Amino acid sequence: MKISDGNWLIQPGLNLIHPLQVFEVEQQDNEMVVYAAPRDVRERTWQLDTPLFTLRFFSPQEGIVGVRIEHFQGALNNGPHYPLNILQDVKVTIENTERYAEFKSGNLSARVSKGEFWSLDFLRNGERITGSQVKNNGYVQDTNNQRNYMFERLDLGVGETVYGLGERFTALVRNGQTVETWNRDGGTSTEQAYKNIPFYMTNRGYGVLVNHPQCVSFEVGSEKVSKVQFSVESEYLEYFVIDGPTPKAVLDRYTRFTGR
Amino acid sequence: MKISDGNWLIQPGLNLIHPLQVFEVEQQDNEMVVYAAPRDVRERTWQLDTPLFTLRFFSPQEGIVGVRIEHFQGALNNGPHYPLNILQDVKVTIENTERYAEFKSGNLSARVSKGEFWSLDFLRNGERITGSQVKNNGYVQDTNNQRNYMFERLDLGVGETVYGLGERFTALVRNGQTVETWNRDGGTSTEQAYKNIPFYMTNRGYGVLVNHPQCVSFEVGSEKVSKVQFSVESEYLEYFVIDGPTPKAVLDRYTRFTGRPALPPAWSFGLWLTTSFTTNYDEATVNSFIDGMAERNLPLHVFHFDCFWMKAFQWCDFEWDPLTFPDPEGMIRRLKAKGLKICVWINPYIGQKSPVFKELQEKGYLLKRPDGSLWQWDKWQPGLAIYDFTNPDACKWYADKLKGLVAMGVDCFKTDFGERIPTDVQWFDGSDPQKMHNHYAYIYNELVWNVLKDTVGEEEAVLFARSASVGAQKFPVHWGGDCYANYESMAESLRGGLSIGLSGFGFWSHDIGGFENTAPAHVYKRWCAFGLLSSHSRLHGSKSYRVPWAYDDESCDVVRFFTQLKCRMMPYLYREAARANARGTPMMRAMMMEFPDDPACDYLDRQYMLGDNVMVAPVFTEAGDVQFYLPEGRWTHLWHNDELDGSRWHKQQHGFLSLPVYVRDNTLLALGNNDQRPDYVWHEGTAFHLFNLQDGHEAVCEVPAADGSVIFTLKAARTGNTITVTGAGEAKNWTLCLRNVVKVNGLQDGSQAESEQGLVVKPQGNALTITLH
Amino acid sequence: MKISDGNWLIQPGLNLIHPLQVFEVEQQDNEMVVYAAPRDVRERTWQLDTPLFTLRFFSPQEGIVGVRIEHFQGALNNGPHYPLNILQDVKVTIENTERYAEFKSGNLSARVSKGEFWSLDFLRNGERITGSQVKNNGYVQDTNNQRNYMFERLDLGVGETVYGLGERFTALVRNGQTVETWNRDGGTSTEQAYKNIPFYMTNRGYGVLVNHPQCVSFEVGSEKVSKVQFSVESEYLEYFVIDGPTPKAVLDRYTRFTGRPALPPAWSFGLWLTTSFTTNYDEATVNSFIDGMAERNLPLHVFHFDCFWMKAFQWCDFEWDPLTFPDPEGMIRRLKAKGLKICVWINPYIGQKSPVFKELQEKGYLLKRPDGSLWQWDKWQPGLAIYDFTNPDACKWYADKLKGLVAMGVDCFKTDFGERIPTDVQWFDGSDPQKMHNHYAYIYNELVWNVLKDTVGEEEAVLFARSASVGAQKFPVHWGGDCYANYESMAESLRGGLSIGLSGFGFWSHDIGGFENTAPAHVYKRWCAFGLLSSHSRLHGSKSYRVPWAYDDESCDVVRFFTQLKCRMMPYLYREAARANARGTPMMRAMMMEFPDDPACDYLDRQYMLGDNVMVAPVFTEAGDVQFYLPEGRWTHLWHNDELDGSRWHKQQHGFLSLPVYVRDNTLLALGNNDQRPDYVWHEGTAFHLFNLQDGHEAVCEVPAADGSVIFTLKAARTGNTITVTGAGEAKNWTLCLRNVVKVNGLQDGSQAESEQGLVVKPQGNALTITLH
Repeated sequence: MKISDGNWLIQPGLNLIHPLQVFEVEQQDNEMVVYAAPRDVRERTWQLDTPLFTLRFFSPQEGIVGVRIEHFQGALNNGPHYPLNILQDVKVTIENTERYAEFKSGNLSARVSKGEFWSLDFLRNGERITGSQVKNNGYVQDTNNQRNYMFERLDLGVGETVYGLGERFTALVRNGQTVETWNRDGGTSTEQAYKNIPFYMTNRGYGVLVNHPQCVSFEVGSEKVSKVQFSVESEYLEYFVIDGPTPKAVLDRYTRFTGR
Repeated sequence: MKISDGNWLIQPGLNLIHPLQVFEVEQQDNEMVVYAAPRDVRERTWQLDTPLFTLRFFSPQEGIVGVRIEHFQGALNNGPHYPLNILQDVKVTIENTERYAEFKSGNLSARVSKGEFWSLDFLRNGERITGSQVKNNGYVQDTNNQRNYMFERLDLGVGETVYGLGERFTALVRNGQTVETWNRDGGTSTEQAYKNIPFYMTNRGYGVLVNHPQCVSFEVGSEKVSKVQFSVESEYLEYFVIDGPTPKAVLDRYTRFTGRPALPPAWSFGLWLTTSFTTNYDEATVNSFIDGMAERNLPLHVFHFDCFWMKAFQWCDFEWDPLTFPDPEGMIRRLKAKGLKICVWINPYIGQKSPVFKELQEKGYLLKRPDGSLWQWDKWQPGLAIYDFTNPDACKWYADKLKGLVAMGVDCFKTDFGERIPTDVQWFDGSDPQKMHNHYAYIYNELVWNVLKDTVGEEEAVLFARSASVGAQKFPVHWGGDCYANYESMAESLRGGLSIGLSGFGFWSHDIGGFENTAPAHVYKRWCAFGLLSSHSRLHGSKSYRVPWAYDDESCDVVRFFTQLKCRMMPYLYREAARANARGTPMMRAMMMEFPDDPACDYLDRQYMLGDNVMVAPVFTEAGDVQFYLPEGRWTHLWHNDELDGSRWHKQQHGFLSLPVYVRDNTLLALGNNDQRPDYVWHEGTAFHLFNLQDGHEAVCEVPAADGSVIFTLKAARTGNTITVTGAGEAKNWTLCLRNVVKVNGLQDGSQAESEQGLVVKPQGNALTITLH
Repeated sequence: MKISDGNWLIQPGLNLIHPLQVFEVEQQDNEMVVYAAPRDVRERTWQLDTPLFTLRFFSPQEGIVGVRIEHFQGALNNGPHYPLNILQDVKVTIENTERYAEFKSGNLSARVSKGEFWSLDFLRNGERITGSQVKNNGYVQDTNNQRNYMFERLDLGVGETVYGLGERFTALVRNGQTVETWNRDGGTSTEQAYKNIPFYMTNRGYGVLVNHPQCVSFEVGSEKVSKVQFSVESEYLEYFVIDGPTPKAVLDRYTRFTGRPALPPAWSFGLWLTTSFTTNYDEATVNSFIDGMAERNLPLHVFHFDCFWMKAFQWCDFEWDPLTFPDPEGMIRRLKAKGLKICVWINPYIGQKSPVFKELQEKGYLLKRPDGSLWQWDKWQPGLAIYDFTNPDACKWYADKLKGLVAMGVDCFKTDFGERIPTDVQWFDGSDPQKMHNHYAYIYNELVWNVLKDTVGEEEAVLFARSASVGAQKFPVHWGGDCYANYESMAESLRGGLSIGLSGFGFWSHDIGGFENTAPAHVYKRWCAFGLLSSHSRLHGSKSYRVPWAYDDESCDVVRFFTQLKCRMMPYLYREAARANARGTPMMRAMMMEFPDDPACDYLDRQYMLGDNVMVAPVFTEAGDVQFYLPEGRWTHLWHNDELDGSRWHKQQHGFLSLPVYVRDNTLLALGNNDQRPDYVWHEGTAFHLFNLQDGHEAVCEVPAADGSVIFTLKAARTGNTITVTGAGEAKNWTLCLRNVVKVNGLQDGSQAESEQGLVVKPQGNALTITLH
């Protein structure tokens, strides 16, 4: 789903807001909540007449970090939900310092930078395997059709190739392709797939599950060439980063999480 | 809403039908029904394939005539409706003649002409005060948007000016304007209004209330230059014409009809001071201000905690910010011990970030859309939702938070917001969303009022309310909202205040020195004078503090002078306050309401009567030039004691410790002996002041008890050169000052002493006769 | 047009950009150009990918500053344009400094603040009289309709009221009202106007013309309460600030700039009588009226033939109905031999039934649609088409027809209609249809006026014109259109006439007795007094005759009395009319224009000044009750000779031969000795009248010749109890009444006789001195 129009502009009729500044961090047992403003809210005068994102970091399994980014909590949100194996007591570490809010499960953490330069990073023993740069996630208000979406873009590094997203018949490596995760009867000869799964993995040894059984619209280095973009029509976005650090070890965690 | 297109044409796609011929009249016990055809139907061949209007005339109160004109009765007509006081038993006359069908209540009748020349006339003792000419009412079928409307246009005579319609900030006199009665959060500088009332009145001594809580579209000489047109999206139209025949008499009936302003506690009349809004504040800022006032001998009676008593983005979840205010109860106790009353900011919305939001969503206490999801937007707070006050459990929950704060020492509430209520929703009780928009402000304020009534008691209940709707005058103190720190906005605030009093509200405050922006000292000084000469006086700001020393030293002298003054005028002021409760006569009165026969007062909007006897003209310039008109009589400055002849305009210049504050002649005025506080024994130590008693006149002065009743009545009657002073009731240790009278021939039953304002007389044995030189 | 949604929000679908920071200031000879960014562009990184406004300040006349704010310059910007008088060599000053860019003409300057805090201020010798605050001007992109606009809001101070905007019939003072300048045929009873002019002035002594002939949407304190907002569908906005500092000086520059009222011939100041509209008339009816006037000794000067001088449904074809008017030339000679001038109705449309329509269609002289077919509808005439006055041959054809009527004895034309000009059309000259709509009224009246100028001569040219646009004031007599026969409509007409004089027009008439409906005698009688104390006086109606005997016997006396009076006032009146031509000072002046320093005059709209010296207050009630305000001075009733102290309101009762007509003090007024006609030798038999000459004052009276130049000046100067009287120029057999002065001490160079009005002096020897007792 096209959101930007090149580097400089945005698709006509789209109003974007982004999480840009940590306003508050709150540890809720073994989950970390980050409240994040779409503008500078350091002064009281700006602490009103603004949207606000609520981000929740949690861990359903060792070495999987779940990220929920949320706009309005008042929407309906009915099932079904994916058949996920979720533990309530995975051992995690939460570090809330002046500079960072870091949530860690096994060797994998999510870290949000406080202050002027927002950053969301996923680290494997303190080395960055991917992340979301400022303004690369948030809420899309589509003024043409009155629809609203949440979206993320996770970085791709040099030489990083993307695989999966179900049983597809286009080129094996996904970089360059758009994919809609929506089951169709289209044979084996087109971009359509009978068997869609909103999970991908890379040759950098992590994987990601976008936690949304509706259509998820993936722009796999097809909109921003060095990022995997996903968007979904929803008041919240939830996705899981799944550590490896090999493809086999990602699949091990992914099938522990979703079914053997 | 535009209906005609000039004199000759109709707006494209509008089809109109009007009542044009009386077909039948029927008296139904104490009501009159006129069936009216939109065409000639004398012949049976035309007594079919035509619409018919049904007009019903009735009286809910003496001298109020109700007019209900209906097209289809089959519409849903859901509530809420206005909290009207309707009597079943009002005595009326109905005459159904050959020529006319006539419905009369008190001095006021509605007459419809039968036969070829239809006419709907409103008569006072058989004289036409207004009315609807043929084709000036009826049904509009709007073929462009598939909506249907009922409308009326009531005539305006030569020199007839229109007032009211709520707290509005445009030109005082409404002739020329379009007004939509629809509450909005639009500031004080636009045509929008937080406080809409579909009631207007004219200088001809009648009012009219258009009995529709949804949006009424008034074209006040703005479509048809000599009629007030009103239209409403509805299958019926209902309105009340309310007889006077003075503005005060109109208001008396209107507030009998829709609700009397409650008498606020004497203490509310003192000086209020606020934290200000997005400024910084904790216990020590607060104490720093209370002490800063006391150090400077600046009386202070009420302190207000604004929005940041709660955690940001969690507004109106009622939880004290624990890092700013670690011990709320203790803090209130300390602040109250130095004699202060405490107010805290509240509103009827809540932001998603509050832990309490999820509680409220689970319980179904928040306003939902038709599909069952929450109504939410990002204005004011993120994921903001609205308390559904149609849900009885929701009301109890919110009322319980309030009882919670009261129990802890909170005396009163600023009921902010309440205007941007959405219509694309489903209320708990299934009300019509179009009527709920405005009625919400009433339900909200009523609930808060009732908490105070049930805890601190009725006599102690007071609010500081931003929005209002018909009936809300019962839950007093309304303030003029988010004004700016300059003279034009000071002026517009005043038009707002004059207007709200013309729409049924007895008490009115505004933000001294302006809410938004920081006033130059000179503006702050002028506004203080105005502020402390209004029913309620509050120092409050958006981005900066309103302590006088934030401006300059002289500012403290201004605050002290006029705070002292106001405390001293309390025996007069509180008696004028009982009148608002009794008669709906506002304390701050437009010149035309106090002097309705004087053609020079029609347009005055930069000056006012503060109660019956004192004219105040705030100074809206730095240099202090001010022009003001004085009605007939010889007026006396309240403290300068200089005199002016009236029936003319005057021009003066005043420093910051001064402004025109003139007393009418034939006036007897009670000042008090406490200049520190507004709530005291007014009937003890009282100093009376007699101003220019004319041969054959009586000046009467009623000093009130704490509950507003008259405890003591002093009268001074002049007959020749003899003035007989008679007291009645309870008063101790009082004096009487003959203003501008240096020497006297004789005195009976009192001693005299000289002062630079005039002779001071102390009574001893009652008769007190003073024979002038 | 609504831009903001209250103080905080903007209308949905609107995107706005404002000049917020000066980027560069460039002086271009006598013009100052400011480039202004819609955001901070102090840094190169922000000097791209942004809109930029270009503001150009220039001066077409001394004390007029032009302000042109542009967005894109590549729009077509086709004419027509207003007929502005633009000088190239006005002495200006341009100062470009660190803090300010300032452009000055005469006493008026525009000043832009550089740096962080944008401001546009209009200064009069360095004091702010108005201006534009940041974000109160710019570009509106309406994404709902894809229309684009330019806007401005100019500040209003405390107590500043707004007037003008054309002949409008709503409240006189504009505050609170929306006005769109778009000519319409709407009658006199609505917000619509036949004569729109996007020029307003205020009681602060400046005016503003918004230089756009297409619709200008004004919100006069109706969106922002302390601002006049004007917006226009354009890529640039241009407006002129016009210095005073008094209303009359504003109007002097305004009319120098857009056109001086021409000086009508003296005869047009007489009484006009009409055929009426849809009554019957042939030659016999016309003569019966005219002889009926003569028999009752009612002078009559002009006779008007309305629409049915032509055949029904052929209107605008200039052919005399041969069955109603078999010998037009011969009829007209007879009328002229009875002392009459002749006017006939015309308009700029033609119905399809006329044998002439086909000739005009074949020649291409009618307004066409873009496909080439004729624009037609059935309003007014069946298959009506419009003469396309951008086609030079069509102008000639219509001008030749009019020359034909003049050659037949017609003296002037009633230029009716001209307002409903459609925009879905292609003009012959390729004009912007949005600009032609209003400008058509100007081109139309110009063509007719030029015909008169080229036949009867400029000095003889007069019209009776219904519509108007900027500059059409050069083509006098404008009449107020289709009013109703009731007091409310009489009052609304007066508001229109006061407004038109406030908008640059010097002369103004209205239908005595109302147009539509038949006035009860009382109404007709009051209106007769009003019409004959207006610059131009015409008896005209829709469905009934307007001859006085048709109302009652007394109506004949009223017409007689007031016609005689007006003819006797001509020496005074014609001089005041010269003042309209020379300075654009209208004859009928709002109280506020004549007494700009009097705060009691701001809203006065039921009375007026007729010339410099006489206040007239029409009576608007059957019983004859009237209230009016008199400014400072001792005033004397023109014929009752009773005196009143000024600077206050008065209440009186007048019978039908009377109304308040009051002459200010220190006045020397000339009355003529012919009460049968307006056009006579004013300077012979002149009866001068001196009213309350105060010690230290001089009174001056200038008697005009027929061409408006002064032929004689008389002065009376009082030093102690000595009044010296000196006359200069040409005058014979004149006299001097010392009003309300029964007895003098002494008289040098004169004889003295008695009168009811006071001592009457006849001079001889000249030096003429009088000593008071």
